[PDB]
Amino acid sequence: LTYPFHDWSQELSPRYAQLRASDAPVCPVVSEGTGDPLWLVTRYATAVKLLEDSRFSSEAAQASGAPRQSPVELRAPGTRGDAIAMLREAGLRSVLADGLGPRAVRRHQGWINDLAETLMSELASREGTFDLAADFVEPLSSALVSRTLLGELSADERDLLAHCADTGLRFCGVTHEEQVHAFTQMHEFFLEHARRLAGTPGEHLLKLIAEAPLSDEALAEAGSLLVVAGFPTSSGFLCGALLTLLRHPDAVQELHAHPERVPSAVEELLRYTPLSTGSVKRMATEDLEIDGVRIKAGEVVMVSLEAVNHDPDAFEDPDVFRPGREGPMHFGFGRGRHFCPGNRLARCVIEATVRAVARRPGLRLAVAPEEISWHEGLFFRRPRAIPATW
Ligand code: HEM
Ligand SMILES: O=C1N[C@@H](Cc2c[nH]c3ccc(F)cc23)C(=O)N2CCC[C@@H]12
Ligand SMILES: O=C1N[C@@H](Cc2c[nH]c3ccc(F)cc23)C(=O)N2CCC[C@@H]12
Ligand SMILES: [Ca+2]
Repeated sequence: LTYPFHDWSQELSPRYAQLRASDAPVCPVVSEGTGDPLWLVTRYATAVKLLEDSRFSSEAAQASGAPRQSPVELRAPGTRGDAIAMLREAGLRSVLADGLGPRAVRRHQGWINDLAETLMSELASREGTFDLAADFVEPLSSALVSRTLLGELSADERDLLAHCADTGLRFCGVTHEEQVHAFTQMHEFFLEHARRLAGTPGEHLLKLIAEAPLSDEALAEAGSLLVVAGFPTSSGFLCGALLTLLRHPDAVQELHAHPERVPSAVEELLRYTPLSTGSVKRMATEDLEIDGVRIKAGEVVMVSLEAVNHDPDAFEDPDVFRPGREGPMHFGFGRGRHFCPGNRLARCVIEATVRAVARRPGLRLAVAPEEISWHEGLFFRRPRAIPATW
């Protein structure tokens, strides 16, 4: 069985449920991209055990030379590629909390909600249809990255970074050397500009890092991290969440009537809406055992968050979008020590988007869901456009 399963749209591959129901708690696959053997976990209970055992190491699975699911290493050649580790290493946990935590949300939620309303209001004033991907998600996610993470970017700089992320974070669709060069271009951009970006107005995280008590190569790796972790993820997820909402007008109607139910809908979108077409992954740093299956030192085990989020043993009717369902914690931000530190800002922008939609009932797709076209091969699913109208 080769990996990934080429399920580039919101329709999850049937392989995930087939492995979930199989008689083994971990299943062998082979990387289509490298030929590397890998282990794959699809059950919630097993995923909790793996992701909360620190002897399964994320950094070891990211290291140059690890068995891997990507066709190329996710780093500019000659660089370390372990930015968030390096930053927590140098003693910046405090600064990451300031730039990503509840205080950052308090600083930014005002303009984020103003911008979501402004973008939706301009679309509502247009005669004709519009594109929720290009006209709502792209400006909102670009503003999030610029104001809270990198600093003010020109349009051309934003486009270059967006292109680098779409070219480098891929299972297929580009040559290996094009994929590698995307990381080289991004790194060389931040070698030239990361310090410049820190010296602009704002409280964006890259400034906070650059002002804390770092070499240009380290600051450049911080910039590349914020692009790959913050830009295609937020844009892919907001696009997918809008598709989910547009396909559930009864749910939107309930949020319109009961705005206090929006936070529950945000959490259910994170469970229900698929994002990555690959898996979180960890290297066994010694011989380990998971639900009876031996994992030798150096072997890499992946967890599909999509598969876990749709596990019927965890969630009753897992394929139903049900805000306010009462089951366990979703896996949309992961689990354990590597739980997405962007979760506060992500939840902020997701909530701003849900509220903007819930205030304007009647918003609908201008084509059929099957006429939606998907970028093929991205790590993080994204439709090419979302034609919509009132
Ligand atoms: C402001 C935007 C975001 C920022 C700055 C951000 C930042 C990060 C960083 C730095 C990590 C690495 C943590 C580590 O390896 O210890 C991470 C992990 C993660 N992020 Fe985000 N993120 C953002 C948005 C998102 C979104 C929108 C999603 C999902 C919808 C998401 C899902 C995840 C997941 C699942 C992980 C865990 C990966 C793993 O366990 O290996 N992130 N994020
Ligand atoms: O910091 C990291 N953590 C893990 C998981 C992760 C978080 N965000 C991501 C965005 C793209 C991607 F391919 C992987 C990740 C990982 O694999 N990393 C390589 C690139 C960023 C790095
Ligand atoms: O496809 C991928 N997924 C991440 C882990 C992950 C799963 N779901 C996510 C949602 C958001 C995010 F930022 C990261 C992930 C990861 O390690 N990769 C290495 C190569 C493919 C990439
Ligand atoms: Ca190796």
